[PDB]
Amino acid sequence: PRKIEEIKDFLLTARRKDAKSVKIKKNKDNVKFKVRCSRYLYTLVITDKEKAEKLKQSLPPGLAVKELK
Amino acid sequence: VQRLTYRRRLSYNTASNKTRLSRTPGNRIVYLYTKKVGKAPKSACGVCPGRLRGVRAVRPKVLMRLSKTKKHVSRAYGGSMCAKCVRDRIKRAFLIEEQKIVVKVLKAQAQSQK
Amino acid sequence: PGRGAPLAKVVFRDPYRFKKRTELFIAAEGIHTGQFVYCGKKAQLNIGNVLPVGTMPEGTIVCCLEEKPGDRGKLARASGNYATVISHNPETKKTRVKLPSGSKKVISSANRAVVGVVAGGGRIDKPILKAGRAYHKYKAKRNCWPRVR
Amino acid sequence: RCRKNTLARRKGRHMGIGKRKGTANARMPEKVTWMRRMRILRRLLRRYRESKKIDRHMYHSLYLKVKGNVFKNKRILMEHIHKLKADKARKKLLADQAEARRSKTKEARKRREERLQAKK
Amino acid sequence: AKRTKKVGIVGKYGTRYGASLRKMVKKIEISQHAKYTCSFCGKTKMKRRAVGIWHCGSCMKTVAGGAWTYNTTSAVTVKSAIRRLKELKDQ
RNA sequence: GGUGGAGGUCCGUAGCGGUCCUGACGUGCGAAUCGGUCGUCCGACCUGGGUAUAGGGGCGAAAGACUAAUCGAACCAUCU
RNA sequence: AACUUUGAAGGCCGAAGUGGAGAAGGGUUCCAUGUGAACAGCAGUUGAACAUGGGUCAGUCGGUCCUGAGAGAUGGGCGAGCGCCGUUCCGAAGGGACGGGCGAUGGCCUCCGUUGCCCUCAGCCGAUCGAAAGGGAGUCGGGUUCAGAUCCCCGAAUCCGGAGUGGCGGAGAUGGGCGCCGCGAGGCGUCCAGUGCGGUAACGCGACCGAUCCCGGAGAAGCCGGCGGGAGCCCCGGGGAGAGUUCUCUUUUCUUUGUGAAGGGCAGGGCGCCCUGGAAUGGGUUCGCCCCGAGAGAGGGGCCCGUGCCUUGGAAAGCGUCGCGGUUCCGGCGGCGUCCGGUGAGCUCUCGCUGGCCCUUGAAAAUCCGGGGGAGAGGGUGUAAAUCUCGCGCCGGGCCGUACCCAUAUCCGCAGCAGGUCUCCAAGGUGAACAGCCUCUGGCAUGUUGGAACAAUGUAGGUAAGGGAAGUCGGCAAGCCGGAUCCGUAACUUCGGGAUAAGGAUUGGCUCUAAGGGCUGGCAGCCGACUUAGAACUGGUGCGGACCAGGGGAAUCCGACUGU
Ligand SMILES: [Mg+2]
Ligand SMILES: [Mg+2]
Ligand SMILES: [Mg+2]
Ligand SMILES: [Mg+2]
Ligand SMILES: [Mg+2]
Ligand SMILES: [Mg+2]
Ligand SMILES: [Mg+2]
Ligand SMILES: [Mg+2]
Ligand SMILES: [Mg+2]
Ligand SMILES: [Mg+2]
Ligand SMILES: [Mg+2]
Ligand SMILES: [Mg+2]
Ligand SMILES: [Mg+2]
Ligand SMILES: [Mg+2]
Ligand SMILES: [Mg+2]
Ligand SMILES: [Mg+2]
Ligand SMILES: [Mg+2]
Ligand SMILES: [Mg+2]
Ligand SMILES: [Mg+2]
Ligand SMILES: [Mg+2]
Ligand SMILES: [Mg+2]
Ligand SMILES: [Mg+2]
Ligand SMILES: [Mg+2]
Ligand SMILES: [Mg+2]
Ligand SMILES: [Mg+2]
Ligand SMILES: [Mg+2]
Ligand SMILES: [Mg+2]
Ligand SMILES: [Mg+2]
Ligand SMILES: [Mg+2]
Ligand SMILES: [Mg+2]
Ligand SMILES: [Mg+2]
Ligand SMILES: [Mg+2]
Ligand SMILES: [Mg+2]
Ligand SMILES: [Mg+2]
Ligand SMILES: [Mg+2]
Ligand SMILES: [Mg+2]
Ligand SMILES: [Zn+2]
Ligand SMILES: [Zn+2]
Repeated sequence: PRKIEEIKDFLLTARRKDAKSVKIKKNKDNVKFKVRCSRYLYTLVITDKEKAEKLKQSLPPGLAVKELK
Repeated sequence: VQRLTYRRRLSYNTASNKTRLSRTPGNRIVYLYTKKVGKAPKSACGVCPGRLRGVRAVRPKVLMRLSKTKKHVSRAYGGSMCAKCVRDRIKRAFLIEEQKIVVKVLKAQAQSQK
Repeated sequence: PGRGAPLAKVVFRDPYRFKKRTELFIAAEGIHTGQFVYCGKKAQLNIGNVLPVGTMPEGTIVCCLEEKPGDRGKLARASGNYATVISHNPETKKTRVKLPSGSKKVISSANRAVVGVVAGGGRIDKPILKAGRAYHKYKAKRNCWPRVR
Repeated sequence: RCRKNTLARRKGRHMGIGKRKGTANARMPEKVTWMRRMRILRRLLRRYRESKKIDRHMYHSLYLKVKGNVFKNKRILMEHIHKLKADKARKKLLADQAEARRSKTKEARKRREERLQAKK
Repeated sequence: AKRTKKVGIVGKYGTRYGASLRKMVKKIEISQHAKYTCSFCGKTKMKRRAVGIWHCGSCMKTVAGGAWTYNTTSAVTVKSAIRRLKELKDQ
């Protein structure tokens, strides 16, 4: 697994062809965006709920979004 | 105290079967089979007892996976010979040639006198 | 292993092909590493140098001698042994050399030997104190030690 | 029951002459005792060197004295350090007073010779 | 402190092997473990590896010497005779 | 007075071996075992596997010992 | 129903086990259902018995590959002969590949592959076999079965091979001069350069052309001692959750209190790595060592292992409790918690440093990598090229074994035989101890049976007044001494030993005193450890209270000894 630091690199990762799905793990004081590529599972840890809500609308419609609970 | 067994059929404590203890997220202790400890390369001169630096000390068939800069150092005789013996070999390759020039000049002076 | 004499990896440069040869010389006493051992007919007379017997003068202490020209060293090549040149003979190219047994032998002047005494000399001066030292002595050499009368 | 016994063991009980099966070297070995005493006294001299309290020469001499089994602990070693401090203080005070008297004498001789070369 | 009177390195052998044999072993056993001053660097680092092979700790420069000592007297006389014959050939 | 830890060093666990009780058993647990006492336990130590030496042969720190419960000449078949 | 099953009680094996797992070997003995004909030296409702059925899932675990000691073809030699010797020796022992030329085919005959011939190049070492513990790339966590799990399922990876048109980016990278236009930002035309960049250096960065050949490294190393780091386990002080006790006491006793592989970062170890600098009044430093004008201390840096902490994985899963369902068949659903610390010559594993020992010097090859060389390729300033060990993307990994026993019942001894058989894991106390004894996890029914009495002879344990070897071939057997601390220790000697010689004193419990240390700011504060010494009091002189555990001395003969 690889942790992405920037939002733009995570968006370019989710825009790729190997991205099977994206899932949202909402625990306390963190929001984790996981995207399943062919080789690695790329993760993004956002501490801001408003930034996570802004990023959640920025997902592409072709990629399968799953809110894990 | 959790006594625990091998996960192979090699039951002997051989150099191939070197282990370490590790705790799983299922809260139990188990062996993880350690890789054998690779060593850094030794110098091509063979006078220094120490090993070279800037080269990853690992088993040799792993070196297909390493990049180019991980296996040597950016220098003449990089990854093969240490820098002290490199600069001494440069000094020697200069000074023996200069001594040959001095011998050639003395031979020309011997032909000039004779 | 199984030898009182220490050996030496002498690296030669091949004159016909670009490849460094290596040889197992018997190290005479006084040879250190990083030394230029010369070898040939026109070589000098010093320790760490092999030259033919017809070129060396009288009373030269040599070891690793050849009994015949070409067999890469046969005579006087155990630890601390040496053979000495007694006299030469220009006609028929022969030379008298006495061996460490004491025998005087007529050997041709074509063959060669390294100069000096073999390193590891005086090895038989220290007594083997015990059967353990004798067991480890002969275990490396060959099965001949349990000598039953 | 083990805790109730080991509290008395910490107090110093059930450890007499009778309830002792191993030797002194078996129970608390003299090699490890020498190790502990060296690890104490060497770092003690190292702290007193790094705190500018002792100098390098007296450090090296007392280091050899620590190695040669002079001091059995830290307290008499501190007392020996302070005794050498008092001795070097008295010797340095007498040496500075002698050097001051010698410098006063030499400067008085220099001024006297200056007055002689100024007059004649 | 002086521990033993007239037995040195052979005190590891105990009462065994005989007094004259331990006296004969003693000098050789001291001479093979006595560190020698190197002729190349000068540092007292000539440690015996095995029979006839001595090693310097500083230069890492291995010298083929005697079995129990560094230079034997026979080898010194041989080196003197060889340099005399070399000077007699050279003139 | 310390440090050091060398030894074909000592007591001694495992391991290897088998002195004595000539104990038990002796149509036995057992065609060689058991109990206590014992020798040794850092090196002539113990040990699996692979391999090599085959019968007037092998191998033997040597007892004519061992060589598949068989050894002063193994076992199987033939002459018989 | 004495033996089967369950519950309760009392016991044992008492972590070098009667526990949990392997190798050889066994071969269905593994699991379920049914039977009690035969076997399990009594019985059995039971079984490893019988009869029906099931059970072993792999690129990553091994074999497969390599070579060791060795075995064994070809040439050759020998032999009446099956054949034998021999393994580099009386051999024309290569079928491989860079580049160039020629013709023939295949694909938008562009440009390249395939083959055919010729020129040219080349050393190798002996065909082949030989380790399920040697070398050998790369898989871990959770769940699931009546029986299989690093193999099945889910979630994370990772190794090798292929990759034509190269599937995508990044490197090779796009700079400079001159001459014009434009107020400028900037834009055109020509000329070269450009197979990377930075640091004094150790060396670093994401790649950073390259052949025949050569050099080197890894593979690739003994035994022992000492020390240090890091894990797993143990110990102590607390927070939580559930249980035990609670006729008296106990902020009490028991269990649990976590996070893999593969990346990134940071502690922590190691350096015989570099720069400034020149040191005697010698200094630095270890348990010991050891180091230094061939450069020590003191500063500033660099590299390696980083199995340890944080983070991605990852709380979703695992576990401890509490509560609701599905009447069931259910990776059911939910609340909480999975916390803070300190220690130790403690046991085991691993890493590193340093020494000692050898008339012992402690393996090869498969395979991989680095470098020196510079034969050759690229493109003329770009919609650039040859070339990539950089980040991704796609496909594939064939064959065999995998169940179980692994030993007082699955192996070998004619057998459920007190024999034999190679390894790993290794808690608490007492104690020097991995000794003996008791206990916790796990396991079991006392080892081919039970009941009733306690006769003689037995076998295995013991105890005996008084004498103390008078018994007997013979102190045979049994018994005495035994641990630790403080004294003291002879003849003789190879001066090392004898020696724990011999001969004495003490040992319990309780209550104290003294001494032996770290962190922070000769002083003050805060904390953690086991020892050593001394004193008092006291018990029916009892105290190494069980266990563990030397009888000794003086002589003679033989063999030195350790060993067999
Ligand atoms: Mg293996
Ligand atoms: Mg962990
Ligand atoms: Mg590098
Ligand atoms: Mg033998
Ligand atoms: Mg000591
Ligand atoms: Mg011994
Ligand atoms: Mg009997
Ligand atoms: Mg009977
Ligand atoms: Mg029986
Ligand atoms: Mg013994
Ligand atoms: Mg024969
Ligand atoms: Mg024998
Ligand atoms: Mg006889
Ligand atoms: Mg006969
Ligand atoms: Mg078992
Ligand atoms: Mg089992
Ligand atoms: Mg069954
Ligand atoms: Mg029956
Ligand atoms: Mg043959
Ligand atoms: Mg093979
Ligand atoms: Mg193998
Ligand atoms: Mg320095
Ligand atoms: Mg959870
Ligand atoms: Mg180059
Ligand atoms: Mg299995
Ligand atoms: Mg039985
Ligand atoms: Mg018992
Ligand atoms: Mg019974
Ligand atoms: Mg019974
Ligand atoms: Mg009596
Ligand atoms: Mg009495
Ligand atoms: Mg009598
Ligand atoms: Mg007796
Ligand atoms: Mg005596
Ligand atoms: Mg007599
Ligand atoms: Mg004897
Ligand atoms: Zn070097
Ligand atoms: Zn030197």
